[PDB]
Amino acid sequence: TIGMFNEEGENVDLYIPRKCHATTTLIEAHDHAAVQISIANVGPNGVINGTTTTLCIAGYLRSQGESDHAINHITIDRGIMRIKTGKP
Amino acid sequence: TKTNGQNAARKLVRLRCRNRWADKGWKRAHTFSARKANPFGGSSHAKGIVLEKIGVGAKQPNSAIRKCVRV
Amino acid sequence: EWVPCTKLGRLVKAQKVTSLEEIFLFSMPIKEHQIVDTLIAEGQLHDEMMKIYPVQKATSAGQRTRFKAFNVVGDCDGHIGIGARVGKEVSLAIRASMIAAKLNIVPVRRGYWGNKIGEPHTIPMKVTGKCGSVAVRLVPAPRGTGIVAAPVPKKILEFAGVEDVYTSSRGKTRTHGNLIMATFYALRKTYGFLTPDLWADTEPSRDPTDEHAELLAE
Amino acid sequence: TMMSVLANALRTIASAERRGKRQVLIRPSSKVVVKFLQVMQKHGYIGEFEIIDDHRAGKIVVNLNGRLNKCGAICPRFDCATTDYEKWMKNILPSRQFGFVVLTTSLGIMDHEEARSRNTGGKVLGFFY
Amino acid sequence: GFFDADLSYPTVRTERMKHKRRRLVQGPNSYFMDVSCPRCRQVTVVYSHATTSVECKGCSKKLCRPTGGKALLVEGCGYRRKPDH
Amino acid sequence: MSAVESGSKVLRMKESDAQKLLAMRCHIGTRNQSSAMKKYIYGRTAEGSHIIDVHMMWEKLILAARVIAAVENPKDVCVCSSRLYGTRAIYKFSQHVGTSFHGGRFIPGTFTNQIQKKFVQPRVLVVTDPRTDHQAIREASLVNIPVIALCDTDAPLEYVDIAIPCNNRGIKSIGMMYWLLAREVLRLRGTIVRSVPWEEKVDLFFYRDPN
Amino acid sequence: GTVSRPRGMRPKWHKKRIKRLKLRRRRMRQRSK
Amino acid sequence: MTTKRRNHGRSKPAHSRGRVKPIHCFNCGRLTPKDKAVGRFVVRRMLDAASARDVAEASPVYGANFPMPRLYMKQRFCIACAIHSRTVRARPVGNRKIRYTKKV
Amino acid sequence: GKIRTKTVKRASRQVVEKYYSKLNFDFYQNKRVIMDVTIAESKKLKNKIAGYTTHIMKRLARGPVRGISLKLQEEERERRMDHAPATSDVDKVIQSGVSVDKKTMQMLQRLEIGVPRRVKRA
RNA sequence: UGCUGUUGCUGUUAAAGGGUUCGUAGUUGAACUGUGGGCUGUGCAGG
RNA sequence: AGUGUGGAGAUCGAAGAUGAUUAGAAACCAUUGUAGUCCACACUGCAAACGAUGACACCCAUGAAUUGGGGAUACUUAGUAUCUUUACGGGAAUAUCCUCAGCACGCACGCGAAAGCUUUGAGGUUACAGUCUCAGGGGGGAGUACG
RNA sequence: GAUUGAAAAUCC
RNA sequence: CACCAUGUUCA
Ligand SMILES: [K+]
Ligand SMILES: [K+]
Ligand SMILES: [K+]
Ligand SMILES: [K+]
Ligand SMILES: [K+]
Ligand SMILES: [K+]
Ligand SMILES: [K+]
Ligand SMILES: [K+]
Ligand SMILES: [Mg+2]
Ligand SMILES: [Mg+2]
Ligand SMILES: [Mg+2]
Ligand SMILES: [Mg+2]
Ligand SMILES: [Mg+2]
Ligand SMILES: [Mg+2]
Ligand SMILES: [Mg+2]
Ligand code: NA
Ligand code: NA
Ligand code: NA
Ligand SMILES: [Zn+2]
Repeated sequence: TIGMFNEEGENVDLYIPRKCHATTTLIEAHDHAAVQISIANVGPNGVINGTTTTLCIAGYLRSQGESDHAINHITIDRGIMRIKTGKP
Repeated sequence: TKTNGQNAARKLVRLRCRNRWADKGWKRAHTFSARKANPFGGSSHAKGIVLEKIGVGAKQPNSAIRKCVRV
Repeated sequence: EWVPCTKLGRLVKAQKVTSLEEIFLFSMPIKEHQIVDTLIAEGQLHDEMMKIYPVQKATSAGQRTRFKAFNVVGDCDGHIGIGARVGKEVSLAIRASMIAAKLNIVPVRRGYWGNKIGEPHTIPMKVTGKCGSVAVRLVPAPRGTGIVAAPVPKKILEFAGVEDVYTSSRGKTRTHGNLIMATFYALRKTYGFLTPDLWADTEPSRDPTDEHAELLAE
Repeated sequence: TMMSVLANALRTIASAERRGKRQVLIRPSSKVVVKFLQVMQKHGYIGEFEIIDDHRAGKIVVNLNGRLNKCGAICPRFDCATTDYEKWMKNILPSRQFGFVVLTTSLGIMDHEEARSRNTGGKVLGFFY
Repeated sequence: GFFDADLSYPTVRTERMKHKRRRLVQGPNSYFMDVSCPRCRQVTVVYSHATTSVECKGCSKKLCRPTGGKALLVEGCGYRRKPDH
Repeated sequence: MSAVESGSKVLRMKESDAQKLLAMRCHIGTRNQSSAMKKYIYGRTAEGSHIIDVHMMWEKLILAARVIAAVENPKDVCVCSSRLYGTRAIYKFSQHVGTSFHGGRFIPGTFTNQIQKKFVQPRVLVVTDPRTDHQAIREASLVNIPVIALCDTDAPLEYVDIAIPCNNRGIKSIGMMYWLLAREVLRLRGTIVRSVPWEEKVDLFFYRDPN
Repeated sequence: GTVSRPRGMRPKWHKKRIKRLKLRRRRMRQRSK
Repeated sequence: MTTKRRNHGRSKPAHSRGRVKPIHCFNCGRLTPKDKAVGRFVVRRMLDAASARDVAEASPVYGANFPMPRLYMKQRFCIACAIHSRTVRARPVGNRKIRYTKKV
Repeated sequence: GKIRTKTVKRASRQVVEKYYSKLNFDFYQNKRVIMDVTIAESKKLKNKIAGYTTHIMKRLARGPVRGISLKLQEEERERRMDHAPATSDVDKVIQSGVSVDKKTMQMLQRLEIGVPRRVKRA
């Protein structure tokens, strides 16, 4: 998996911190501003299903005010959002 | 800020030589004025002849007479 | 006796949350020390009073003296917490200091200096922590060198659970509140530094409150 | 004036990484800068970078993944034998487990691990981790 | 959601306002024009930011006036901007 | 977030929704521009007011609707409004969707003071104005609460995760946006159907003087 | 106020006093030269 | 010591100019720079209403249609004189920054 | 100096909330009700409470007062405000026609849904 | 004793940027001669 | 400010004079007044000569201004008016949108013992290396003594 | 001696 | 805007 390992092969890390999906930074246990946003998936019809997609954003991005831009970028990358309107 | 050149060793040597004299301990150790003014002449102990006995008043806030000898 | 006032405390009391790592992963603020008391096994948590000193405020009639107390809590295995609290009496300040130290617990990453033989002994990388003017730099050390640190940072490192470390300190280290805070912050940065071991993406997981929202509602 | 193109480029990359930008523009560019960027790319600390030709000292656009913490240049380029690798690692690197020191050896520009493998010393260019 | 800017491929709007030396690759801001003398219609090639006074070969007549940029052509003359390349 | 994994065009904006937005002037700004909100502005009118891109507004609206619908316990979503024009809108939105709400002054310490009682821990916060509801956003910045805001052209996007560009000043526009959000959330849940128009009226969402 | 603790005379007047001191000393040495 | 004001009490930045010719204070005559001096342009009615109406009733030219003359003068005060005469007062640390660009 | 202390004001407000149809505009009848509905060790406080309750009732007749919530009146106001119009305001505006500017017209032309039906340029 | 600082000091207010320009030693100094190909096997290679 | 040699000498005015005020009061305050102040030429080189912040280079968030010179009226491109107008007049100023250089303002990080600084760094530094240069090393003695 | 919390001072 | 000086030593 992911983490720091021994030569014996057992995982040594106490835990694996979450990584921000916009800037790829470890989310510390003390920042208290990092969020976890779950966007519900939608079926062919308008009704949602059980599965959801999760986004993690570091607290410093929200403090800076770039969380909205980061979420737009991440959603467009995942294909949740439409980047531009179709041709008429 | 300082010089960071690859061939600036002379400048750094001169800078350190100039600035070492501002250290009071270094200057005192490397200058003979302190040893000339030292009554012991650089010795740990010195032998003398007791000229007289006196009492020196202690400075404030203390108040006492300290027994000293002029030698 | 303890009736929780937070969703995290309710989950801990109901035993839905088992380890402090679940709280640390989602960065939830711990607002009840009973959460830490429950999650840490009995006898593992150790407390000690680092420092107690009086602070005075001048007043029209003399001056008022309060006592500021620092407490270090830790299970000697990758967990450290420091609390500082002021009280009118030494005992009250000490008790509030234990409460704050339990509230302010954080994880500590422990790694290796050379080859990875056995359990980790040192920090994975050089980390500096600054509070006020005091800055404490911790450098990884080979096995068996011990904690080369001042007496105050040494006990914080012992409670954090590191065995070998080199320590340098700058600033007015005689200011022990700032020294303790600097050591705590330096230990905190260890899980914030990114390492090629942690490059791989991890699958997202549900927040405990999200998962047990229906249980918390009832 | 500008004395070290490589130092300027590495400082620009480090500042962009600290600010969290997705990509950065480096001006001007040189062979040493390109080789340093290629070493970092090979070890995975950067990704796609593109050299734009100007009929002058060209420019570079580097895409940054959040894996790079700090990169910088050692000035002056101190000469380092095969026995000084441990001293340089313990001086400028955060750990003996990760991080690289980039040297310009007579066999090209390479990291200290590769230089030790090929048994060659050289002048220290910089570092990244 | 909007398009995120690319540093290697700037958009038309972003690159149009840039200073000529602040663009991704520098280029001239000037051009050449084919200008007909209003006296005998002889056609000469003049430069947009011409600081000299351009005389027609035949009319020996001023065809432009120097300014602080983009020299001003004489009244009654036709001009066509020649292709860059 | 009009894009679906299957590629269906169900969530795309339609002619009726565009007509509602144009009728209630949800696309009108306040002639003051903000750097964070610049991407959401299509252009500037002759009167000086900014004109908001309706496609981007709909994208952010559907994204917010999906985020709200992903919440299994609706009471975990808190809808806030302190400008006296969104109070009725958030109250009706709470009735329909099922969330909680708080109108008027936001008492400091609601999200952080765990002793004072009247202390809630929502999972998602929804605000009508980032500037007016600055206290709720600041408190959510301390307890890990994502923020969905209804933001105008001059909106400080600090600690705002999902900003919906809209006219959060007019009574009609605030009611329209909250009605659209409630309709989308209900359609995503499956309570109502998208073939038949919603029976509820936006006049109820509109704010009325009690006297 | 406008100035921290001098711990002595005003520095300008002290400098003037020292200047007069030097003037007098130089005159005395010119006398005995 | 502690920089009380970021402009150091005068409307002259660091790299703007070197010297500004001083002017005499309106009250005491102290020479102070034109940017530092507290400047107020006053338009004072030459007679207060009670006496102005009395003069207007006796004046064949002054009345409702034709107004009385005024007194226009630019007064630049030293800091001490301005504070003493209360045209300008000490302000809290927070309120020290607020400035007015017109005669309110 | 005849200000009603916070104890008097809180007691009078609680009295008004608990008994509203049982109160009046005079002081003496209100005080007579107060003696039965309140238990206190003093009579000066009872007189002050009755006076401020009379003041509160006089204010309430003219309009709602801050700090007092009457359930029946609040429910009546909510029911009155919850009255739904026959036809929606959006429907009326759409039927009458929607006017848009040049810039608003531009993106409507640029949209994938095209120009809506009942929209015209001003 | 990173209180001499090459590693590794400090100079708005604690000690400490020269009033300003020119200027020799001295120190420092922008790019550019430069992707070798092919073949067969072999890699969660990848697009 | 002072010096030298010529001028000049209105005003203000070190020194001085006189009047007050005071326990005293050739201090503040009044009324004067010499040198000065002004100029030419020659010295001096001692300012809180300050931004108490060396120079050159790079990167660096936001909104509203201002001075000068131009230009326009992960998308293949996105308007715009006003006023004067028989000779420095194919003019002048305005509006909008750019650009380059300058003085700045409230400002994102970051930094700092704090005060504060912030594309104008005091930022990009124990994760300590772009270049050059000047100063400092507890407080006095003392910027004195001597040369 | 007095004085003071001790001194000084004063008186004695 | 008359004048408006000073408080022995430790504690
Ligand atoms: K002193
Ligand atoms: K200038
Ligand atoms: K000056
Ligand atoms: K030092
Ligand atoms: K030279
Ligand atoms: K006079
Ligand atoms: K008197
Ligand atoms: K005396
Ligand atoms: Mg003072
Ligand atoms: Mg002061
Ligand atoms: Mg000082
Ligand atoms: Mg100083
Ligand atoms: Mg006399
Ligand atoms: Mg001089
Ligand atoms: Mg000294
Ligand atoms: Na001023
Ligand atoms: Na006196
Ligand atoms: Na007298
Ligand atoms: Zn004055």
